[PDB]
This record gives sequence, C-alpha cells and structure tokens, in this order.
Amino acid sequence: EVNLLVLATQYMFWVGFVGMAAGTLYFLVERNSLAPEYRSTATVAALVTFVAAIHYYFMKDAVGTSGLLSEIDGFPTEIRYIDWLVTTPLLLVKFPLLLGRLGRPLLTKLVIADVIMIVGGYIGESSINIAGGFTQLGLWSYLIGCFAWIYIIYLLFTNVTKAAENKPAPIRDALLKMRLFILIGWAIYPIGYAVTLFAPGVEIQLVRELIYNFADLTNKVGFGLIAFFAVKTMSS
Ligand SMILES: *C/C=C(C)/C=C/C=C(C)/C=C/C1=C(C)CCCC1(C)C
Repeated sequence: EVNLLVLATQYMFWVGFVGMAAGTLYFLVERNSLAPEYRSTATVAALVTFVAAIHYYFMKDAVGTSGLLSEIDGFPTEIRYIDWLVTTPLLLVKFPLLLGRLGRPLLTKLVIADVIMIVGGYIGESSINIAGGFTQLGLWSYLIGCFAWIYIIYLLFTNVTKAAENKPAPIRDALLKMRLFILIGWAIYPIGYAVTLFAPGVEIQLVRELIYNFADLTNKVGFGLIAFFAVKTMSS
C-alpha cells in the first residue's frame, strides 16, 4: 500500500533542491554587487548551496517514485555525509573569512574538529544501519563527534567572538549572529542521530530527513545570507 509520508518526503526533497538551487543563484547574481574584496564571501556561500542542491537532487532516487516504504533504497547516508564533509568546512571558513597568517590558525582548528565530527558521525551511522539498531561503536563515534562539535562552538564563542570586536560593526554583528547557527541550528543533526541510535524504523528516518531538510535550508541559505548582507552593507 502506497504511503502518504513517503510521497510527502519525495516532495520535501524537491523543496530542498529548489531552495538550494535558488540560494545558489541568488549568491551568484549578487556577487558583483560586492566590492572585489568581499566577492569570495558570496562564492563560498553559493558553492555550499550548490553542493546541497546536488545532494537533494539525488535523494529523488533513494525514495523513488513508487510511494512504497519497502521501495526505499539507494545510499542516502553516503549522499548526505559527502555533502556534510564538503559543506561544513566551507561554512566554517566564513568566520575567518570575515575576520581576514592571522586567521589561518583559527581556520585550521575549526576544520580538523569538523572533520572529526563528520567522519565520526559517518562511522557511527554506518554501523547503526548495518546492524539495524544500537551498536556501541554507534554510541562512541557519536560522543567523539559531539566533543569535536563542542570544541568548534568553544572557538566561536571565544576566539572568534574576541576578534569580532576589532572588526567594523556590521561585520562584528554578523559574526556574532553566525555563531548561533553553529550552536542552535547545528544542534538539530546530533539530536536526529540520537533518535536514530535509540529508535529504529524507516518512518522515523523519513521524519529526521524532513527536519534535516529545514535545518539545511537554515544553516546554508540563512547562514549564507547573514554574512552576505554584512559584506554588502560594508560595501559602501
Ligand atoms: C549543511 C549541513 C550541515 C550544517 C550539517 C551539520 C552536521 C552536523 C552538525 C553533525 C553533527 C554530528 C555530531 C555533532 C556528532 C556525531 C554525529 C554528527 C555527524 C551527526
């Protein structure tokens, strides 16, 4: 029997695709509206939504067109993590990019941590999927991942926060907003993992992907816009 939740998530994957495609085009069109020194801010933001767009395009093949639960296949975990592996670092660079051999140590710390977080997650999810339920590898990977994540938040609310003050108001204020994305917006994913780790089922997975879809829109388009307006405001 055809499933309404399945049809719904099929639709939402298109929403992700179109939202990401549209953000991508916005950033690319408004790039020359920027001083030549700020254009990289738009390009990096566009590259991220672009990657997420390709991710959401290929989700169409994971669910399929059937509407049947049992028809759900593909490699949606790999698709999502390859997206995450590329986009999360490209999102984190927006911090030292707004700041300015003086923003490179911060960047280096951000990305090592981020890489530990993402691949930890991948190892854990893959183990959970293969077993069809809780594994301790699934638990410890996660915890290590969360540690990396908390380390990132620490840098943003200390290192980044302090350097922010030495920047012009609209850049400083953007940087301070951006932090909350990583603290609150990014919290959605490890929460979704926790549910997955302790509550198996295809349907709950579809719901997590739904929520991730909104998280992503916020954390990629939203987060990109914030930084883009600062560099346009400071382009006068
Ligand atoms: C655009 C995609 C984004 C912003 C994805 C962010 C992903 C995370 C913040 C992942 C977090 C995880 C942990 C904090 C612990 C280990 C499990 C991970 C992958 C889910």
